[PDB]
Amino acid sequence: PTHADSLNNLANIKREQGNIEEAVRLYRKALEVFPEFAAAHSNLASVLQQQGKLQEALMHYKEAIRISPTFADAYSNMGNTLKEMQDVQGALQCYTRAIQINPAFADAHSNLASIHKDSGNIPEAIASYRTALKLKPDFPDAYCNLAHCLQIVCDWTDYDERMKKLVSIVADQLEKNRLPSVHPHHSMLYPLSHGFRKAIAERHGNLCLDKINVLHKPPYEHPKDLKLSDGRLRVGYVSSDFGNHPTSHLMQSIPGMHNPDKFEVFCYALSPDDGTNFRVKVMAEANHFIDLSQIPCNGKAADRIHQDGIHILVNMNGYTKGARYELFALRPAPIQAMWLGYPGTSGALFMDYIITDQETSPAEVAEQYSEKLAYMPHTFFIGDHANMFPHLKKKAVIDFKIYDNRIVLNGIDLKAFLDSLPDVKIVKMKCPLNMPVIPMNTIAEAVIEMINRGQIQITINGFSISNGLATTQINNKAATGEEVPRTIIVTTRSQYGLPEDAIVYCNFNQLYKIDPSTLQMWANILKRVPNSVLWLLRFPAVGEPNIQQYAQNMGLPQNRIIFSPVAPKEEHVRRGQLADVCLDTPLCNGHTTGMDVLWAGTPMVTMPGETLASRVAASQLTCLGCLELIAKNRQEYEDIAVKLGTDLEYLKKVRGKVWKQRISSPLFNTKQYTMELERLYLQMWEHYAAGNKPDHMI
Ligand SMILES: CC(=O)N[C@@H]1[C@@H](O)[C@H](O)[C@@H](CO)S[C@@H]1OP(=O)(O)OP(=O)(O)OC[C@H]1O[C@@H](n2ccc(=O)[nH]c2=O)[C@H](O)[C@@H]1O
Repeated sequence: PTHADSLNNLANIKREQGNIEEAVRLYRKALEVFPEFAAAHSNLASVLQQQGKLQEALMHYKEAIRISPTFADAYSNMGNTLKEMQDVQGALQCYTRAIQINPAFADAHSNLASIHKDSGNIPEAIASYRTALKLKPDFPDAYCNLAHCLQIVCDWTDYDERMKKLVSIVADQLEKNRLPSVHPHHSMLYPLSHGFRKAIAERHGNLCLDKINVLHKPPYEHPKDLKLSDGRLRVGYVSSDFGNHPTSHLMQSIPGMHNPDKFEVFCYALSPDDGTNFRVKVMAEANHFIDLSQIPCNGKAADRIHQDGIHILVNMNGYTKGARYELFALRPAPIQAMWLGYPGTSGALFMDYIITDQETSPAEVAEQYSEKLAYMPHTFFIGDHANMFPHLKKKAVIDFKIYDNRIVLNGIDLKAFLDSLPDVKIVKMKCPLNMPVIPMNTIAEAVIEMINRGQIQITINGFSISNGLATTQINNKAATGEEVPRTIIVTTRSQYGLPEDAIVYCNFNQLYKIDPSTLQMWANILKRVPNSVLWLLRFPAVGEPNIQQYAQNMGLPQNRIIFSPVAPKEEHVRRGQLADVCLDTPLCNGHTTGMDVLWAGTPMVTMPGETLASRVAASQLTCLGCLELIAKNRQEYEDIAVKLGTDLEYLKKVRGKVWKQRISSPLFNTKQYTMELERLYLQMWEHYAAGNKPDHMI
């Protein structure tokens, strides 16, 4: 039992050090010496859980509890194991049982909070995180996870203090080689240094290198020419997001546009098949598609990649839901690049390049990243909008009393419907081509009637005319962006309770991207522009009273902020046509959301910051060729925004420019983007065929 205790204690330190294999052997020696050692079973279980041996872990947790039925820590850790196996009901039964045994057990309250948050119950997660912090006031994980909950709902109580405390917690954990409590993915939201953001990511890279050392992989041997591959670069795209995920909504066309004379495309899915057209398309069009979700061991999965012969392995996840950086730590290919999925540095030495651009990541901030900058010539950002929403390439309007954004029609067959109608007026557009106007006739009245009654659709002259609010009832695959709508769709400001006679500023991001500064700039803009409203989403809904209160306190009258629900994907893109201007979030820009609003022809005002995440919208707008929409400070952001809301001719000009340039510019041109990505990939390959080290590409 004390032979046993020293084996157990050594093992605990071996684990803390990251010598996971060593820790396992010692816990087993501990149980060899002393079978009924509840703590040794529970500790062996925790390290088996870390290794992904979830059924073996569960078995040792239950042993721990059989030996000691009041071992609340075993139940708490078992609960985390069941949560990783997706058994949320089992996870709750264990957490709640741990809190029933010891109501003062802070870790259990924190684990429970975390499952409330994941379930979309932010108010209970907040309550449980605060219980945890009441029981254990020095609890970085609970404090930082709580700061993230409060961010999500725009709770800004003691914001400046909270911000200082996050920084000092991270400093303190960085000192003492502890895994920081701020997740790499959240680190852009807080006033940390670039070293702190890089340092946070560096340490999640480190923890992958520890997990794979149990496997004992010899360094893989990497092809040094294209002889085995018939003169083709073998490019492997690794993603958890091949399915209905933003990433697929950006890049699903890229695999099948690769030049097969020079490239051979491998898609490695880390997720199982969700049944969506997004997965179907990438499986159909990639030269090779591999479901690594069927190959859970990372050793055998990185093997599966080395025997494909990959030259460039592309990491589209970053520290996200379902990433397997273990695959990239084992370096199964000679060039490993960060692309598109994660808006930050991996902080890992085992990633060579980050595919970015000069506006997103200027050279002066190259040490903000662990990777070498690999510049795309325009933006690194891409969108599949031209393929997913071609019905938004053109629009028509109904003249209710001429506005481009009160009552809007969009459809593949819109030209044929318009031509069925008597007296349609064409307005030549103020672009650097034309907008059909339907006058207020019997036809026009029938459409507005269908909107007012909440009616799903009508028929005019044989054409299907759909209510834009009812797309999931007419064609659920059109609502998700999986199919192109086959009816003419009607979109109106009345459907969203927006004013027919005022400027609509929009921002369709999750609310966490808003901070006190940003909402103060927005309130400033609304006060300068009487009439005007700010159009936000219930993302989530429990964020709305906070926003509305802090805006009431900034002297902004009631009824100047209008909230809409989160919509299906194509409604969200289509309904951006109803806004005048999009006010981008400077803390963390719209990324996918920025592409969505530009596709609708809606100008976006942005203020690029330090972080990659704060500069993506300014990169999109530079590629689009709209430099007048990029602000160098907050006064300029407000002045640009107020000008677009008052100078109506300037508004018409700027909108006309976005409308034309979404087609003319490279921003939405997936073929051009794939060709530039191919040039940049052959540069990466040359530089290493000639046996040089990764370096900056400009
Ligand atoms: C910080 C951050 O996560 N940045 C990421 C990028 O850097 C990555 O490159 C992107 C993919 O790899 S994801 C991401 O881009 P973001 O702008 O942050 O969007 P986010 O991740 O919150 O998703 C909102 C979605 O809801 C859809 N959306 C939105 C509103 C609505 O009503 N309906 C709807 O379908 C939108 O169309 C979106 O598809």
